[PDB]
Amino acid sequence: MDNVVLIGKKPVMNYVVAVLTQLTSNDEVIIKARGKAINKAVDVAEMIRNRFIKDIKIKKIEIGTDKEVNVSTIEIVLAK
Repeated sequence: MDNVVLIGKKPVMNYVVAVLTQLTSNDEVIIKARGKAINKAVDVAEMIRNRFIKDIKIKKIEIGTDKEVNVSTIEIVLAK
C-alpha cells in the first residue's frame, strides 16, 4: 500500500487515525483533499503536528485544480 490519505466527508478524527496508521509504516504521509474538504485536511495535519507527533515536519504543500467543473485541491506531505 502507498502512503496517501484521501480526506473526504468522514469526521476529522477518522482521518487523524488514518494518518497515524500510515505513519506507523512510513516516515512520510501524503494528505490529499478537494473543495470543502481542504479545510479538514489542514485541520488533520495541524492536529498531528500539535498533539500527536510534535516533531513532525511539513515537507511540502501544493495546491491545484481537479475535474465539467473545476475543484480546488491541496496535497500536504507530512514527514518525520
